[PDB]
Amino acid sequence: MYHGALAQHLDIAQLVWYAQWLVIWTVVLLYLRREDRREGYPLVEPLGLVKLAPEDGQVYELPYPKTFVLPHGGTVTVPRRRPETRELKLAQTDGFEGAPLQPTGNPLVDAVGPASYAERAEVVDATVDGKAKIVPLRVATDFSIAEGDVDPRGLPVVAADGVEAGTVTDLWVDRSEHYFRYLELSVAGSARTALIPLGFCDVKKDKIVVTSILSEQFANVPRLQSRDQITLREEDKVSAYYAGGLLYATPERAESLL
Amino acid sequence: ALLSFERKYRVRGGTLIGGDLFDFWVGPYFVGFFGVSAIFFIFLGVSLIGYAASQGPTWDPFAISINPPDLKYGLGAAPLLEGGFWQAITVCALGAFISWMLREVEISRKLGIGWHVPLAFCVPIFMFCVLQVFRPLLLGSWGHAFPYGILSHLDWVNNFGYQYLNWHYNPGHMSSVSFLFVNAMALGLHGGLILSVANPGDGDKVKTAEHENQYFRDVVGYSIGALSIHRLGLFLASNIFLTGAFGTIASGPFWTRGWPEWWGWWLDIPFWS
Amino acid sequence: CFEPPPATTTQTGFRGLSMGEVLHPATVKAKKERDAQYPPALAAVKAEGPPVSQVYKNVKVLGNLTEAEFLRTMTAITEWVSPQEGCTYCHDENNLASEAKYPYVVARRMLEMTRAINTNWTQHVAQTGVTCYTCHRGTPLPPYVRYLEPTLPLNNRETPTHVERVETRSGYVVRLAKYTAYSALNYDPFTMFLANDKRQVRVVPQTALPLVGVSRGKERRPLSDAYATFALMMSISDSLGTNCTFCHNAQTFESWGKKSTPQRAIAWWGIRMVRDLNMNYLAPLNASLPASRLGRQGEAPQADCRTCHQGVTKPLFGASRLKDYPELGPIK
Amino acid sequence: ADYQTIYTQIQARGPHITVSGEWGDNDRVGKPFYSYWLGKIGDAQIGPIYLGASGIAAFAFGSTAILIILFNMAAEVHFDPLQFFRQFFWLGLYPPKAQYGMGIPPLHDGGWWLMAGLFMTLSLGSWWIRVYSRARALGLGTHIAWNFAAAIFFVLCIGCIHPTLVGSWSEGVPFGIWPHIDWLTAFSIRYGNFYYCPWHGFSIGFAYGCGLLFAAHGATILAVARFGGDREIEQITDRGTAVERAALFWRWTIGFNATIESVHRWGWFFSLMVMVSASVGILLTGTFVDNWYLWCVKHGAAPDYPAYLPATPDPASLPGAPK
Ligand code: BCB
Ligand code: BCB
Ligand code: BCB
Ligand SMILES: C/C=C1/c2cc3[nH]c4c(c3C)C(=O)[C@H](C(=O)OC)c4c3nc(cc4[nH]c(cc(n2)[C@@H]1C)c(C(C)=O)c4C)[C@@H](C)[C@@H]3CCC(=O)OC/C=C(/C)CCC[C@H](C)CCC[C@H](C)CCCC(C)C
Ligand SMILES: C/C=C1/c2cc3[nH]c4c(c3C)C(=O)[C@H](C(=O)OC)c4c3nc(cc4[nH]c(cc(n2)[C@@H]1C)c(C(C)=O)c4C)[C@@H](C)[C@@H]3CCC(=O)OC/C=C(\C)CCC[C@H](C)CCC[C@H](C)CCCC(C)C
Ligand SMILES: CC(C)=CCC/C(C)=C/CC/C(C)=C/CC/C(C)=C/CC/C(C)=C/CC/C(C)=C/CC/C(C)=C/CC1=C(C)C(=O)c2ccccc2C1=O
Ligand code: HEC
Ligand code: HEC
Ligand code: HEC
Ligand code: HEC
Ligand SMILES: CC(C)=CCC/C(C)=C/C=C/C(C)=C/C=C/C(C)=C/C=C\C=C(C)\C=C\C=C(/C)CC/C=C(/C)CCCC(C)C
Ligand SMILES: CCCCCCCCCCCC[N+](C)(C)[O-]
Ligand SMILES: CCCCCCCCCCCC[N+](C)(C)[O-]
Ligand SMILES: CCCCCCCCCCCC[N+](C)(C)[O-]
Ligand SMILES: [Fe+3]
Repeated sequence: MYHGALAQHLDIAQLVWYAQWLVIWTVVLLYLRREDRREGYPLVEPLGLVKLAPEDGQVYELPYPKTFVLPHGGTVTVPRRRPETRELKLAQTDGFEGAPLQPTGNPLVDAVGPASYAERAEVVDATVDGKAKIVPLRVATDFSIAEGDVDPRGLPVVAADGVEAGTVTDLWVDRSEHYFRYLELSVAGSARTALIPLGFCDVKKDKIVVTSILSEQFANVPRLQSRDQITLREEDKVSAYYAGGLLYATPERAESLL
Repeated sequence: ALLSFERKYRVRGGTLIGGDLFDFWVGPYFVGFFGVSAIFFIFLGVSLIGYAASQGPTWDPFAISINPPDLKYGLGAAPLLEGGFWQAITVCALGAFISWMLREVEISRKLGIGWHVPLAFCVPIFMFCVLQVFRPLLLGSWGHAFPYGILSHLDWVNNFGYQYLNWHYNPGHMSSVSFLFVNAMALGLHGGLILSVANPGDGDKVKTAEHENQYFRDVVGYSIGALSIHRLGLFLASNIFLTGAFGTIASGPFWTRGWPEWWGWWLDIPFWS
Repeated sequence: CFEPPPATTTQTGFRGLSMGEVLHPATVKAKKERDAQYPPALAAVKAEGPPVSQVYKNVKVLGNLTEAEFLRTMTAITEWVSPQEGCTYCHDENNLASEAKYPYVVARRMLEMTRAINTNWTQHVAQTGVTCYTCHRGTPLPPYVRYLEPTLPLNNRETPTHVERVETRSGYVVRLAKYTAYSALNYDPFTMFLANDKRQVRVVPQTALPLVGVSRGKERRPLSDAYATFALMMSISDSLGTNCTFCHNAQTFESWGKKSTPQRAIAWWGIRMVRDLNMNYLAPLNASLPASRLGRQGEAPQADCRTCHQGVTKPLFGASRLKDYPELGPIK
Repeated sequence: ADYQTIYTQIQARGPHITVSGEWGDNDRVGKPFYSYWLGKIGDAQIGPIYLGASGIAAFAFGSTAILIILFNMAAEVHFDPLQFFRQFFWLGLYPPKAQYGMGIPPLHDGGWWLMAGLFMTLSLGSWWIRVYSRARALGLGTHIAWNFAAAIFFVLCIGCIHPTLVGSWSEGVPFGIWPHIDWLTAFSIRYGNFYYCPWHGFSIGFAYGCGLLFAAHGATILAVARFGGDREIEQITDRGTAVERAALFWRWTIGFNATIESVHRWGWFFSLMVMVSASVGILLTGTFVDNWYLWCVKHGAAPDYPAYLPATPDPASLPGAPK
């Protein structure tokens, strides 16, 4: 006789094999793949006209809503209805369903393609204890550059075309994580300030190189509402602007490299 | 067809070859030229697998095995039934993988994001080359490569290991295993942490970046931070194969004895011998 | 640290299974030259005159040889066992029939043992056979023997370190490791498996499910038997200068048929032969040996796979003297 | 290229933040200090460390286990300090070599091993309490503790649950560098090749997937660091372009996608499943399966191959063969 034998050529290990697959597919299909759908759902078709009743699969693929209690007041529930309101300055290059769109205007200002920003809250990101998280050093006076590292304040900013475009006046720091996220710079010849994500900055000891945009394009970087704080949507607008330059700053950057 | 936020990103451009000719989607899938070459190679490889499998003994998926040639064929072409199909399928695999990587750089360019993901995907393509191309080149036969079969490839890993008496003593393997283990552990920690901050339960309020770091400082006295854990995770995972490849390439070409014996460089120093 | 390419490789299983030998040419060459020192056969002599049973006075084993045949043997024995010492190693200069020196009596038993090997163990030595040279390699004490505890160095022709010396207890783990191909396995495969026939080498169950009545508590073999078998296999592999796939398809170490090479069967016979040699020929000789030959437990030196093979899958790369010295076996 | 994803170009310093917990705020010891080279690839601040009761209990029991092991190891080299460093990797503390069943073994043959096992287990439980309570003290979910629980459960499986289910302490994992390695082959040989254990397969599948997921996830976040994707908590509660691009990269590549939150559930689940699958495998081994290869043959899964050199009959089964 055998430990683990059952009647008619079954054994326990054989059953557990089936059970294990059942557990896996249950968690993956009925749990994880629905969690995956708490954003961007329900999907968008060539006009979903049936306003009278929902299609069955759209209800089945969604999880029950969850509510986040925000740390400084408010609640967010996902999933939820969030259509993109703003007019997009794009035109269909063809009649095909998945043909690409073309920018009709200037895609950096129009904020399309890689220049697109998400419609986040017009809200300032906050520290544990309520202060503004992302602040320039003139405000965050107990924060310093670490000894060892370039102080960029005073250095010029060189754009993709090699032209000096402005001068770094300040660093914005994340007070929650102790990490610099933007440089502030005056754009020469325009009597205004612009913010730059550090990730677009090549910090050299005599200059800040910036390959994403041209010098002239520093004029139309999204401006902030206030001088000394930034909203989450503004952070998106600013970051997106330079990323759009990777594909759009010159006509040649959108075409094939070969 | 489209996610609620997707349309504004679905713009023209960012390809590496062909411009507009392949710049479009099919359902959710971006195509591009490397989309096309990928499907080509996938279709070719899967055909060859099917033709080869039918000339074989069985159809049980656990027992099908397309194998490389005998060692005696060296680095030459081998007859289709006895190694040739393996040779053909291998080339389709490399075509498919590289196409897949290049397709991801195109998708990356269109979205204006970093190329880090195809970069990371190079590591497993590289490891595949170490096993199927580079190490068989160094030894002089495609016969030293591994066979394509669900269970058969484990028999090759098995015997390959025991060809060096105890593979666990391979120092490249020891390094590789250590990164596999710590990577799996870190991913649990990282995922656990994020979920614990966003989902405290009980209708309690979601916590903060500072809570994240406070937790690990409290428990282990240090917290690498949000951006850094993602850099570390790519580093940890990549080094499973980056360090492992040395332990693999070494075995045969640069070491022919058991791997325990290799540690004689330490044990047999005369000072303490 | 490393060994430069190229490597010589062979195939011992179906393509795609990664079975076969991996050899460093330099190392093979050095072993080939060491083994080529095997002295060539002495010239054949005409069988002439009466059997030496009627001519000499104390000839118990080689009695059916003629005088020239027998003295040819004695020359070969001296070349193989004591070339530097000469005939006087075993003999009194003035009385060649005197057994007063212990090498004489031992040599007589070695003659019987050697013909036993070539007659009763053809399942292992085949038509190749052994001579005294196979083990002794030109010295009375063979360079590769074993005591009831591990000794270093493996070649007793080299001089031991203080730590290598068996009486230095702090060096035991290293003495053990070097016998098991540098593994940390905590088992001495020689006294466990090769000194006698008391232990079973196989440990793997031959059924899918555990059989009730052998599978729980004290009915079970301890896991240590599996460590020990593994240690025996490390040691065996190192003794033949080869790896597991020479004998096993590691898909199923316990299966025969297509899962084992013919060398695995020959190895199986080798285990039985070594047991016979140690139990019945070599271990009893502690009565006839000086105390400086015995180990710390009064045991004689005994044989393992390395005694004959010395790092080569065939001893002396298959060299044979069987046809040249019929008197060493096989015997009808 | 985004050099920020490689290292911090300009580091920042500021006053050290302390988030207050429901208890133990005074048991944080040490003064924080800063490392400039650490700060290139991470956060520069080291310390302070919390120092509760469970953490000290862990250190207490752990050190006891370590000391029992080190002492037995030193006994193995007759306390020669030089041979101890030389042979360190080869030294070990072993479970019983003889079959005592479940009886408590003599100290010279496995008793000390059992002892070291007990104190390590207490050390793991104590640290688990630390990992759990620190989360609740800071008002966080207990996700890490439940993953860590699976990892502890797997250790108990190979350490003592599987021994007690088959009824022999001789099957535990030895303590030591090479000797705990040697156990893996002894065990796999005993139970008929672990490649043919489906739960080995599952565990490996998930372990490899942890490499796939963390390479893919880490690479993704770095690829969207310019839009702030590293600030994942606020990207969960207020989807930004970072996670839109990350989601669309994968959707356009493989045809579907996760969310910034759900990718961490995936990762957490995959990690957990490495340890859960491993434990089911060990729990079945010896109790209900004796030879995993023969079990796969029984159920028609094992591959077979032609002979290359001639098939070889078991000599022990030929007529007249010795034992
Ligand atoms: C008895 C023999 C053993 C052995 C023999 C062994 C060998 C011979 C080798 C390893 C190697 C490795 N071993 Mg080891 N091993 C390992 C772990 C590991 C890995 C970390 C490492 C790398 C594996 C690899 O190269 O994947 C390869 C994975 C690849 C190439 C992925 C390719 C993916 C491709 C790019 C895309 C594929 C696409 C699909 C076809 C598409 C289909 C998708 C569908 C869904 C549409 C552990 C954790 C253990 C334990 C716990 O004991 C262990 C024991 C053993 N190993 C035994 C001792 N092992 C390797 C190593 O690094 O050694 C130093 C190695 O060469
Ligand atoms: C040097 C050592 C290696 C190794 C050692 C190894 C071990 C020891 C074990 C595996 C196992 C596995 N290996 Mg293998 N392996 C595999 C694929 C596989 C799967 C059958 C399985 C689980 C993989 C997994 O979940 O990863 C993580 C990836 C995930 C989770 C994404 C899903 C991938 C998907 C499940 C893979 C399915 C691929 C298809 C079956 C094959 C493609 C078919 C074509 C026609 C489309 C591929 C595709 C390759 C390539 C291309 O190199 C590879 C190379 C290696 N493996 C090297 C030879 N592998 C396990 C197994 O159970 O095998 C029976 C196992 O125990
Ligand atoms: C020849 C023998 C082999 C073998 C023998 C083997 C065995 C016997 C077992 C595995 C197991 C496993 N094997 Mg396998 N193996 C694996 C991979 C794996 C792992 C995925 C899996 C789980 C182990 C683990 O993650 O522990 C890493 C994580 C651990 C150990 C958890 C530790 C957590 C703990 C809380 C840490 C705390 C420590 C303290 C801080 C320190 C205190 C210490 C002081 C006090 C002394 C690969 C990828 C390969 C390849 C490529 O060939 C392979 C081949 C082999 N394995 C050969 C077949 N393997 C396990 C399994 O899944 O079986 C079904 C298993 O039981
Ligand atoms: C798939 C699932 C994976 C997984 C998961 C998880 N694994 C976790 C958690 C999860 C979720 C935790 O929450 C917990 C933790 O806390 O993480 C920060 C933890 C752990 N996993 C450790 C080690 C490990 N995981 C392994 C594997 C897997 N795990 C598998 C792969 C392996 C292998 C592969 O062998 C090893 C060796 C320890 C670091 C830790 C316990 C320490 C302990 O139990 O105390 C034991 C008591 C002692 C005195 C030991 C002292 C030394 C250690 C290193 C502790 C020193 C810390 C100290 C703060 C140092 C001070 C520095 C300061 C001065 C600047
Ligand atoms: C340390 C680095 C880690 C790492 C990293 C990353 N991994 C990535 C990325 C990164 C960054 C991606 O960006 C990319 C992806 O998009 O994610 C969804 C990807 C992917 N990782 C896959 C598999 C995978 N990753 C593994 C390992 C690691 N990855 C390690 C751990 C392992 C194992 C065995 O461990 C597997 C099986 C696919 C799912 C996917 C490629 C799809 C493809 O290439 O499409 C193209 C090809 C096909 C769709 C099929 C082609 C069929 C050929 C022609 C015919 C078959 C031949 C074949 C050789 C036969 C084999 C038989 C078999 C039984 C022996
Ligand atoms: C027919 C035809 C002509 C088609 C033309 C178009 C074309 C080229 C089609 C390709 C068809 C093919 C080959 C399809 C196969 C697609 C493939 C390879 C699918 C593999 C899927 C597998 C097994 C993935 C394993 C990894 C895994 C478990 C992923 C689950 C979780 C996900 C979705 C991770 C990806 C992911 C990661 C890693 C994030 O970090 C992240 C961060 C923020 C938001 C989202 C994400 C995110 O989605
Ligand atoms: C030990 C390895 C020996 C060496 C070296 C030599 N001889 Fe020997 N011899 C040895 C034994 C064990 C025996 C007994 C043989 C038997 O069958 O029982 C012998 C015998 C002889 C004899 C016959 C002596 C007699 O009984 O009258 C002779 C003449 C003889 N041996 C000569 C001889 C010579 C010339 C040697 C050097 C060339 C020599 N022997 C070496 C053991 C050993
Ligand atoms: C391996 C299977 C051997 C073969 C074949 C022969 N001998 Fe041997 N011999 C062997 C061992 C393991 C030992 C013990 C170690 C020792 O030195 O005793 C011996 C011993 C001897 C001796 C005694 C030598 C001494 O102790 O100084 C002699 C004289 C001797 N052997 C001779 C001898 C002859 C003549 C052989 C062929 C007929 C022969 N041996 C074969 C191992 C093996
Ligand atoms: C040939 C010269 C061999 C080499 C090299 C290796 N093994 Fe072996 N093994 C061999 C034989 C003849 C036997 C049978 C022993 C008997 O007395 O019946 C074995 C046995 C095993 C086993 C046990 C199998 C069982 O039925 O329980 C195992 C697990 C094993 N061998 C493993 C093994 C490994 C890992 C090796 C390389 C280190 C190895 N063997 C080499 C013959 C030969
Ligand atoms: C001398 C008495 C021997 C001892 C002790 C062992 N072996 Fe041996 N072996 C010996 C001879 C003379 C031969 C014949 C060589 C030939 O050409 O046939 C062999 C052969 C083997 C083989 C065959 C190898 C092959 O390539 O075919 C194997 C696998 C083998 N021997 C293994 C082996 C083992 C494991 C031993 C210890 C138990 C062992 N041998 C002892 C002589 C002697
Ligand atoms: C009722 C009572 C009597 C019986 C039950 C007792 C009980 C619960 C026993 C449980 C025992 C268990 C869980 C045993 C498990 C043991 C295992 C998995 C051991 C595994 C590996 C051990 C290793 C690698 C130890 C190595 C030891 C050393 C290197 C010496 C120690 C020194 C160190 C610095 C440790 C460093 C370890 C590492 C971080 C490098
Ligand atoms: C099995 C582990 C037993 C360890 C016992 C020692 C741990 C003490 C736990 C104190 C926890 C106090 N608390 C709940 C306020 O954190
Ligand atoms: C990595 C090991 C994987 C081996 C997989 C073998 C699973 C066999 C399960 C068989 C299912 C039962 N049945 C009836 C179909 O034979
Ligand atoms: C061996 C481990 C098995 C891991 C299985 C995980 C596979 C993920 C499957 C994704 C399925 C995708 N989709 C859209 C069909 O749901
Ligand atoms: Fe993350």
